[PDB]
Formats: sequence, C-alpha cells, structure tokens
Amino acid sequence: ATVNQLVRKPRARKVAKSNVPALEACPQKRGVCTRVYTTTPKKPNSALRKVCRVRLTNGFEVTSYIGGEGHNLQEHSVILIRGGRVKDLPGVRYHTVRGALDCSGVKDRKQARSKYGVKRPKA
Amino acid sequence: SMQDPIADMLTRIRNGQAANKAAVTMPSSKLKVAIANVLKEEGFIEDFKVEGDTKPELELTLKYFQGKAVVESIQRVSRPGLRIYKRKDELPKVMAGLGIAVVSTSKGVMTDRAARQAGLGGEIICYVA
Amino acid sequence: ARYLGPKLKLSRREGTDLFLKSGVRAIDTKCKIEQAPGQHGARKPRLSDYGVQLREKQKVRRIYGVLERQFRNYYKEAARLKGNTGENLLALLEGRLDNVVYRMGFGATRAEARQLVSHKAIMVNGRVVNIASYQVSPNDVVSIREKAKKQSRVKAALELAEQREKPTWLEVDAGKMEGTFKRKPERSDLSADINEHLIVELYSK
Amino acid sequence: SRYQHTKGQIKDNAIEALLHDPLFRQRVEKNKKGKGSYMRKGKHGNR
Amino acid sequence: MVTIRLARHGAKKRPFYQVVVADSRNARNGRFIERVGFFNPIASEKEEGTRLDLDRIAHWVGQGATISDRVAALIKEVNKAA
Amino acid sequence: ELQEKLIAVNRVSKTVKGGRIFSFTALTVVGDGNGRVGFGYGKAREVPAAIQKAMEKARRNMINVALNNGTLQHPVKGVHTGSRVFMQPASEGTGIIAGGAMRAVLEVAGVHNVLAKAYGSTNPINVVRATIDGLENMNSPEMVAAKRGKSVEEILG
Amino acid sequence: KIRTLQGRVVSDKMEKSIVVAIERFVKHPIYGKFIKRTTKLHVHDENNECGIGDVVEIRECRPLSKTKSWTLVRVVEKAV
RNA sequence: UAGCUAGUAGGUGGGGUAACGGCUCACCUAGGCGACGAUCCCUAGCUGGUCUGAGAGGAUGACCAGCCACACUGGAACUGA
RNA sequence: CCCGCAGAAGAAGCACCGGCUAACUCCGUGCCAGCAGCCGCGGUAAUACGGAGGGUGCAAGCGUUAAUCGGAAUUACUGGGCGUAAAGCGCACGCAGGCGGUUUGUUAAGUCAGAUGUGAAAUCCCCGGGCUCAACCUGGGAACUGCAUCUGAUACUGGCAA
Ligand SMILES: [Mg+2]
Ligand SMILES: [Mg+2]
Ligand SMILES: [Mg+2]
Ligand SMILES: [Mg+2]
Ligand SMILES: [Mg+2]
Ligand SMILES: [Mg+2]
Ligand SMILES: [Mg+2]
Ligand SMILES: [Mg+2]
Ligand SMILES: [Mg+2]
Ligand SMILES: [Mg+2]
Ligand SMILES: [Mg+2]
Ligand SMILES: [Mg+2]
Ligand SMILES: [Mg+2]
Ligand SMILES: [Mg+2]
Ligand SMILES: [Mg+2]
Ligand SMILES: [Mg+2]
Ligand SMILES: [Mg+2]
Ligand SMILES: [Mg+2]
Ligand SMILES: [Mg+2]
Ligand SMILES: [Mg+2]
Ligand SMILES: [Mg+2]
Ligand SMILES: [Mg+2]
Ligand SMILES: [Mg+2]
Repeated sequence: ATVNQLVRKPRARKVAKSNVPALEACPQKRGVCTRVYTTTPKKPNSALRKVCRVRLTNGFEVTSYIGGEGHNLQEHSVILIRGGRVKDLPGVRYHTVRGALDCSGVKDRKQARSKYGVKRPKA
Repeated sequence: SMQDPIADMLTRIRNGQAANKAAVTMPSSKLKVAIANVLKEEGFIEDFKVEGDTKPELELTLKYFQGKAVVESIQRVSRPGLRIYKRKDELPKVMAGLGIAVVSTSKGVMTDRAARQAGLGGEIICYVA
Repeated sequence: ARYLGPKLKLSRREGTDLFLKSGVRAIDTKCKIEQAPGQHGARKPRLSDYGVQLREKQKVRRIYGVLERQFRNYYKEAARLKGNTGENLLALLEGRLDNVVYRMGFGATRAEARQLVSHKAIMVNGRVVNIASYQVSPNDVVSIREKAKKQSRVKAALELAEQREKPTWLEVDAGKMEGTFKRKPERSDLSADINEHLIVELYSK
Repeated sequence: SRYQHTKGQIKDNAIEALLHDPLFRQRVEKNKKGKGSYMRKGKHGNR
Repeated sequence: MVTIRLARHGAKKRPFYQVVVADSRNARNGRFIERVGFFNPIASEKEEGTRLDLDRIAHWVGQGATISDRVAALIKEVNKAA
Repeated sequence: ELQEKLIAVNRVSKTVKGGRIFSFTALTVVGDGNGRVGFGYGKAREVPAAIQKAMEKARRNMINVALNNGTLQHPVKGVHTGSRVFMQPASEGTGIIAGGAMRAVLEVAGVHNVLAKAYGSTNPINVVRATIDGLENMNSPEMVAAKRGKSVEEILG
Repeated sequence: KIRTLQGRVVSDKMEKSIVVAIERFVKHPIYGKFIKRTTKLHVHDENNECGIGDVVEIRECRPLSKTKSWTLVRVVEKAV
C-alpha cells in the first residue's frame, strides 16, 4: 500500500478464469455427442434434466444440456454447443443450440421460437 | 525523529483548533514562517511571533469567526514520501476557489491564485480549506 | 422504420394528447382516452423511478415520430453541442424539417408531414428534399413544389394551423404556400411541459 | 431417455438398486405455514 | 526518384486526390515526404477544388523532383494567378 | 410546497414467544426545492401508518442549507458510517445523476444539477444521512468571505 | 558545447577501458516518485588514470568495441 | 528459473565490409552481466491507433498507414546501385 | 438525378411481461414436463412452465452465446484496508535501499517558464464546406499528456562547503 512498496512489487491485477473452456473461447463448437442420458438436479430442485456428453472437436469431452421439451438425439448426430451453465447440475456448463445440425427444433413451440429454432406457423 | 516538520505545523493548526485553543507554539524555521505569512495574508489565522533568540518558537494565534473554527481542513500534499510538482496549467482549484493551495514557486511561496497570476508552477505544499 | 400501428394508443399510455390525431375533434370523445391504456385500464400503475424516466423519453419520441437508434445520435450531438444539453436536444428535434412543415401548418399531423416531405413535395432553399431528418438551418426558406401546391390537403391542413399556437421562431405566408425558418426556438419559446431533464438522466446512466 | 444412475455395476436387483438412487430420494414439501415456513421475499415482493 | 504525384482518398466514385511529395517506389497512398496541397476533380463552384503551395513545389522541382503529368496540367490551370 | 418522496420501506422483525412481529420501517424526505431538506425515518406496524410517522419526523428536523442557483458550491465528501458519498458541482450539466436514495434527497433540495457517486456500502438510511451531512458541510461564497479574506470579490476572483 | 554526461566509475580494470554507471532520477509513470536509477556503460580511456569510485565525464563516441562507445573527457577526483 | 558466459569483456597487430566493431584470427590480461532481475522456460509481431472508462488506467492492435520478418523446409552464394 | 401509371398497389417482424428492469390476467400440466443471468419458481386457484389474449421494449433488424472494459473504491497512483470480519513477521540488531532538524553561501541535476527542432499523414476533438442530408469525404487549427537542446528563475528538494 506504501508507494515505495508498489514501485517494488506492483499492484498485481488478478485475472478471472474463463467460465467455459470452449478453447479459444469461440461462440459455438461442434461435437459428436456420445452418451445422451438424464440426471436429477441439486437439493431444492427435483426434475429429470436431459443431458448429453459432447465430445468436442477440440478433443474435450465436456457435458452439455439439451434444453428444450423434446429431443431426438442419439449416440452420434453432431450438435452445436453454446455457452452457459444452468444452475442446478454438477459440471454442466454448456447448452445445445436447438435448431442446428442434427438437433431439430421443439415441436409445438410458438412463443419463443428463435430460442429452440422453430420456423414459423407460416402466417 | 520528525521527518517533515512542516507537516507538523499543520498538525498543530488542526489539533489546536479541534481542541478549541487560542494559540499554539511550535519550533520555528524559515518555511514555517513563510507559510504562516501566507496564512496571515489569507485570513486563515491571526498574527504570529518568532520570538526567541537561540530556540525560535513560532507562535501562531488561531482564529474563530464563530463557534466553529475557520481552518476547516488543512491537508499536507507534497509530503516527502510522495512529492508533487504541478505546472501552470494544472494547479488545483481547492473547493472551486473557496480554499487556497499553497505552492512553493521559484519566485516564492505563494497561494495558487497569485501564482496563477504570476504564471508559475511548483511544489504543492498544502490544501488549506 | 416507423410506428404504423393505432395512433391513439400511444397517446393513451402517456395519459395526454400527443397530437397524433390532432384535427377537428377533441380526443375522439367516445373511446376512453383518459385512462384505459390497454386491457388492464383501471389498473393504476405506480411507475417506479426508472419507469418515470423511461416514460418521459417515450413521450418525446411518440411526439416527434423518431426511433431510438436515430434518437440516441441526437443525444450524442446535443451532449457535444455546447451549453444545456436538454435544450439542445429540443433544439434538434425542433430542427427537423418534418417538424418544420408541421409548425408551418402544412401538416395536419407530423405523420401527414412525413408523407408530404417524403413524397417529393417540399423544397428547402429551392432544393427539393425527402429526408424527414433534414436539420433546417437558421434564416432559411421552406416552400412547396407547384405541382404540390393546390393538392386540397395543403389547403385543409393550413386552415387548422390558425387553431394552433402560431409559433414565432418561424413565420409563414400562405401566398405561394411557403414559410421562413428564422431562429432557433428557445426553451421557454415552446412546449412548457415536456420535461427534458428526465431524458438526459435516462441516457446519463 | 436413459436414466444415468449412480452405481456402476448392478447385481441381483434392478428396481431395488434404483430405490437407493437419488432419483427416488425422499421429497419433503416446504410447508406454507408453521415450522420452516419463513421467507425473506417469497414470490412477489411489493410493499 | 522523388516525384510529386497524387494520392486517391475519398469514397467510391467520389475521389479526393492529394498532391503529394513522395518517393516514386511507394504506392498510391503510402509513405510520403510531405503532403503539399490537394485537388478535387468533382468540385464545381465551392472554395477552390484545387489549392497547393506553389512556393513549396518550386523548392522541390529545384532539388530534383518530377512533376507528374496530371499534376503539371493542374498546375497549368492555376499557373500563378489564372 | 414540500415535495415529500418515499425512498425505501422494509420489514423488520422482533421474535417474541410464539412468533415474529413484522414492524415496517419507512424512510422519507421532505424538501423545499430551495435548500431545506429533512429526512424522517419513522417506523410502525402498518405500511401507510409508518410513512405518516416518517412525515412528521422529517418536517420537524429540516435543515436549511443555502446553494447557488440549483447546484452545490464545491465538491464535498459526505461520509457517514457506511458510505463515502461524493457530490460534484457540475456546472449546468443538467442532470441529477446520482445513486439510489441520493436522487431523492437532492431533487427535493432544489438541485437540477450535481453529479454524485456513492462510494462505500450503499444503504438507504445511511446514504440519506450521508448527503444530509454532506450538504451541511458546504460553504457559501459569502460565508467563506465572512471568516477569512473579507471580500467575496477577493476570495472568488 | 557538445553533449556529455557525468557519472561515477563502478568497475575499474578492463585493460584500456573502464565501466561507469550514471545515476538518473526517473518519475515512475504510474505511482509517481523520483526514483534513483542506474545505467551502466563501457567507457574507454587511453592512459588508465582513473581508478574505482570516482566521478568522471563521458561523451558519446564512435563505437570502439562490442557495446562500448563511450570515452573519457575529464576527472574531478581520483580518491580521498 | 539464481548464478550465467570462454570469442565470452577488453587490448595490440593482421585480415575483412560500403562503413565502426571480436565481424573474424594470433598472442596477452583475466574479466563481463547479475536482485534497478542476469541466463532459462512459456507466450507474442511492434507502433500510429482501436474498444471501453468522468478522468487515471485496463484490454487489444482486423481494416487504413509506417517499420520488421517470411516466401515448400533448412543452408549458401552469384548478378545488381 | 428529372417527368408519366383507370395502382396503397410489392414491402413487419423479433424478444420480454416475479423482482433487479419498462410490461397483466385466464386455460392446459401438477416438484411431472420445463424456465434461469442471480435470488430462486413448479408439491392441483403458477402474472416465474406451456399455449393464447392483450402490453412493453426495439425495428429490417431483434434475441442468445463468445471476447474486452465499465459497474468493481471486489488490485484502491488519482482511490481501500490490517484490535475482533482476510491481514502486523515471535522479537531484536542490522548492509543495500527509502526518508531525514536547523543557519548561510554556492551550483542549478530534480522542479518551473519561454523559444526551437521533432512528436509523419490519417483517426479522435472544435469551427467551415461537399454527395437531396446523415453515415462517409474533407479545409484550417487544437492536440499528440512526450523527448532533447538552448536561454532564465532558482523559493522547495538534492550535491558540496562552513
Ligand atoms: Mg435505421
Ligand atoms: Mg412508536
Ligand atoms: Mg556491434
Ligand atoms: Mg580488428
Ligand atoms: Mg487479415
Ligand atoms: Mg502495412
Ligand atoms: Mg521498406
Ligand atoms: Mg530457401
Ligand atoms: Mg384503397
Ligand atoms: Mg421465461
Ligand atoms: Mg404464463
Ligand atoms: Mg467483470
Ligand atoms: Mg477493504
Ligand atoms: Mg475468527
Ligand atoms: Mg506483535
Ligand atoms: Mg543507509
Ligand atoms: Mg522545459
Ligand atoms: Mg515546440
Ligand atoms: Mg452541410
Ligand atoms: Mg481533416
Ligand atoms: Mg501540452
Ligand atoms: Mg534564498
Ligand atoms: Mg528528497
């Protein structure tokens, strides 16, 4: 705090960690998506979260979250991973872009359809 | 031992008024008189005395316009651990002009307003406010 | 772009006449314009501190028919244009040609003036223009193309301007249907109620 | 679709083994009044 | 070889040339010794469309500069006072 | 004529034998638009009954603090117990841009200006008492002329 | 008048050379303090007269060696 | 990452480059850098500027422009101002 | 760029509505399906889920991730703390380093002022113009917080001397 102490050891600006290790921190990534399973949340919540373990193109095997209502994913069929941890799941720090590669949009969805990638009811 | 006796002068001025005293006495030197002469002109104080042959004791008489002291805050600026030397274009305007900022210019120890009239720059001693 | 929906609904949220359908009627006198903002019309809102600061800025845009993207650039321009920013923001919105044609009286509404200016009918300094956002410089003239003279709308809108405040920062002749912008409007020269300091503080954060 | 439970191998019983999984944990409902029914703001805090 | 040529600023189809003292190796808009004046071809009745320090150009042509053809013909248009 | 403004209203409890009793606390400020500001805290057991107990404590304890033309005089540091409040003159900067609870105590004072940043812990009861301390610690050009220098023409120019 | 610098000799024996070090006062650009700072040079001198720990005068010359371009002008004192 | 360096620090004479110089040799003297951080490891083109910020700073340097570096990888020389 | 058409004719969507943060209620599902940025909502009267009515925020663009800065005075030089919240080394001696009472003389490195050279142009900023005007283009200045040299001031700081 003394000025003579700051010319010696400068005011060391700490650095924060990146919330998502998406490697070079690029908007989305593409992974093959092995092991599509379900999980139960933390203590206050109680549900059956649709979770997938994505083998990213970098080489990582981070897990992701299929946010939506209906999913038709398999042990393959590449998907597009988007940042954002949920809250109540351990280790889940990514989302799935519904409406991309082989991840179809949510059937029966007409209120936030750009989220979840539903086209439009034509008129 | 004391490092900057000039910062001791302001400490006598601050604590003297805080204790509600009529006058204070401190060991004298050239600069303590020179800043007192600035404070005497500016009205922040009543007359001083440097009476004493071998041990000059500087004796400032404090000033109270009302029940509250006149010298509200008197902050040392160019302390020895961090000496500041501002130029003509960046002399501070303490309390937007409602307080002085005593500078030591090459032409002498002056207030900031008179040194700005003089067009000089120097060591920023204190912020008498 | 431009808001193209129901016009009184904008004036219904502000609880005041935004002159969007300003003509030979009072309000409409029959559709509840005092207090029935939407469906929940009896629901009297409290309007927290942000909701007041938003609503004042929303009032001005609905008056002058501008959009947020172009409005923020007026704020940036007003903030560098010396002096009181809030008056300068009012100096710019009054400087729009789209407002000038309205104040001259050729517009029944600014929406009529927006169509009239855009459909190649108005000439500033003998130069035809189409931009609604033309900043009318001081000591200039505004006029109409003669093929746009006698359109039976520039007549009808001009009569209603007699029932207006007759602004003094600009004068108008009605012979050859042209007017002259004279000086910048002062803050006290108009509007008397449209707050400006709430707009500055909104963008101040 | 397939529930991932927290036990690697399963021997001698499926339904009974899932009974000691956190899927079938006890769910205690936080009561609205009485013991353990205090809330800071609740669901809509307008005063 | 030092020469006095033109740059090409401005937008597409609306150019603003700049009479510039540059070595004749660098590109159209590259490094230059000293920008001396300008030019505006699509200028009609405004300010000048062409203003350039003829006292400076004589200082360069004496040292060994080369006046480019479009430059010399524009100097010819603004000879000394005509 | 006064322009009272409610700032914050919360709910404190006591915890007696069979439960806790939610007494409500209010925090209002009456003003003048001229320089007289006073905050009345108050608290009761009902919400509209607590502001009335806050309206009275405000009016009886208003402090008359002078000011130039709708703005503060010099920069001032209103520190009080949780907040290191700073207010800056902001000459004709046409905005009462300030934090929560600092906007209310200034726009009833008749300030159509001053920039203000609330350092330290933001706390409504304290940040109101911070600026009230901050305005009282501000001196008039005539007031500083009275105690030193002795000419408002001299000290200012 | 030609450019020249003072400085005190730190290292002595170099076989027809010497090493000086100039104390210079730099205001730290962030914190602000007139910090004493030292730059070492390699100073040539014919007649190796000046020893160690003495204030000399150097001027910048044509480079006489690998990172050695300074030379001696005068000497204010040799030793007390 | 705490000791690092032996053509390395410097001198005398020869040679060499457009040009000074360990740039390169012979001999001689043992020094040189080092907590104001040497060597080593990792990462990275630099600057005008750019994006933010009240300011101070922080982060980053695509386009436009100056400089440097590279031209399948490693190395060398010729021609030529 | 200017003129003509029995022609409004070819051109409006996108998130959000518990609070933070503008914006309200009903049906269907009942801690199941799902929402999320944070606090946290859903357990058969949900304005927080899904779908409709309206409402708001923006608009040929919105919304979500991603990166930096701001908010963050949560790296504090401007501008923070250390009895108990994280923090005074167990204590002391002590080199380098940092700072240092008072008087006078001197020098003028630090400091301050003025001039010169340079600080490329462009960009940013301020007055002026030009494409129907704005983005953009652009003339003239300011600025480029700097560095160096020279000439002075020389109180304060430093060196030297008594
Ligand atoms: Mg647009
Ligand atoms: Mg009571
Ligand atoms: Mg060399
Ligand atoms: Mg040799
Ligand atoms: Mg590229
Ligand atoms: Mg380039
Ligand atoms: Mg080159
Ligand atoms: Mg090769
Ligand atoms: Mg029709
Ligand atoms: Mg939602
Ligand atoms: Mg709903
Ligand atoms: Mg952050
Ligand atoms: Mg702290
Ligand atoms: Mg403890
Ligand atoms: Mg202890
Ligand atoms: Mg010592
Ligand atoms: Mg100078
Ligand atoms: Mg100069
Ligand atoms: Mg123009
Ligand atoms: Mg220009
Ligand atoms: Mg300057
Ligand atoms: Mg003297
Ligand atoms: Mg010192």
